[PDB]
Amino acid sequence: IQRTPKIQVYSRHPAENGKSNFLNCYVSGFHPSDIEVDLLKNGERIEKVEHSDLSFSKDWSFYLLYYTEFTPTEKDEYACRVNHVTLSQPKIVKWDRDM
Amino acid sequence: HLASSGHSL
Amino acid sequence: GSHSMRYFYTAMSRPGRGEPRFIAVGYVDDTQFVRFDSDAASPRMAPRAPWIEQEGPEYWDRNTQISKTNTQTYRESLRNLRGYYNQSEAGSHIIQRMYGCDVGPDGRLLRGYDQSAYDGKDYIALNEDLSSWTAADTAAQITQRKWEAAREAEQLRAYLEGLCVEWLRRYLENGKETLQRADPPKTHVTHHPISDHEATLRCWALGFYPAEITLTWQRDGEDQTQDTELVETRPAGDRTFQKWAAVVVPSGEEQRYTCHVQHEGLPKPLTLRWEP
Ligand code: NA
Repeated sequence: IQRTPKIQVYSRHPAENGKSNFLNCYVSGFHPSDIEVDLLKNGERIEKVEHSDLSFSKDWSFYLLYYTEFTPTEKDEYACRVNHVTLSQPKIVKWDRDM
Repeated sequence: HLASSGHSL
Repeated sequence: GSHSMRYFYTAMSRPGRGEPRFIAVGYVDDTQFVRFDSDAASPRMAPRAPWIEQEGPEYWDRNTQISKTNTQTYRESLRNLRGYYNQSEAGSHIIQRMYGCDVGPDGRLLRGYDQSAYDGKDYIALNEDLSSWTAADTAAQITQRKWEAAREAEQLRAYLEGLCVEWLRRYLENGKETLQRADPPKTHVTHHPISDHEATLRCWALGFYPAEITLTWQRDGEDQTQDTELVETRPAGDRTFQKWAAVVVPSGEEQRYTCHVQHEGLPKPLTLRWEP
């Protein structure tokens, strides 16, 4: 009846400290479509994050890409925080560099 | 191009 | 090769929070090219790919008109299905629809599609003959009778065999430099020790388009389907996609494992191994 989001956190290009890149949080497989997604830099919500237009897969579950430009360093931690009706508490998924 | 608006369900 | 055009409609009620929202997006293959959102300050069909921008104002006005009409019709449809299932006025519900056409390399219609869902469950679908319906339950049988009286299947067959194929061919030509360009994956294999006994071999595919790809691990030439972890293919944000496949191997046995990559952009399929 409801389906909980899968979450991947990753960069557009291979991550190089000091080089500009895009940080992605891809949420998929969820239903219904309302969902809260923030990108975090050392725990703080990043502003001006954009996202794709709502679409869905052959099995009717929804997917969305949230993204922003960023420049990775070795100190800065990045993560994605997702809330959905299927989740008791928001789920935080860390960016594991080159997972 | 979209299909024309169809009948309500 | 072959190509598809698909439109995806999502209509969502939200009692106490205004009237139901209606969103529509259009794709050619894995490229989104239009959007509509009834929550926008001024809702309009809007471009989302450069090759659609050349369409004239009559195109944009007509697609906007259809979508504004659909916003109202889906609000009626949500009210109707709430009744068909004896549901309270307090819950939020969703109708989804996906429709479109597939064409072969010669541009000829391979098949048409039109399927609708209610709260994520199959509700009614146009059969492959483009002439009859499959209704999931006795509620959907009501919709089927309405649609038979309105000759809906006949109108969709006309669209699917005519306009859908003709516009898809036009889009493929106008966007040929991207829509008809397959970008092969960049590939590599990584090695992640788990313990003294085992390590993870991960076969990566990056930067490819379209999203269709086959990534497989073999051990001594035998597929390791049950033992391979395949991540869901994911968008990079620049039109391309990413994917990886992972297998846990005994330490010292890494050379028995090969990763095999098939993709339309590749001159020939790839066989890769870990290169320490
Ligand atoms: Na929640």
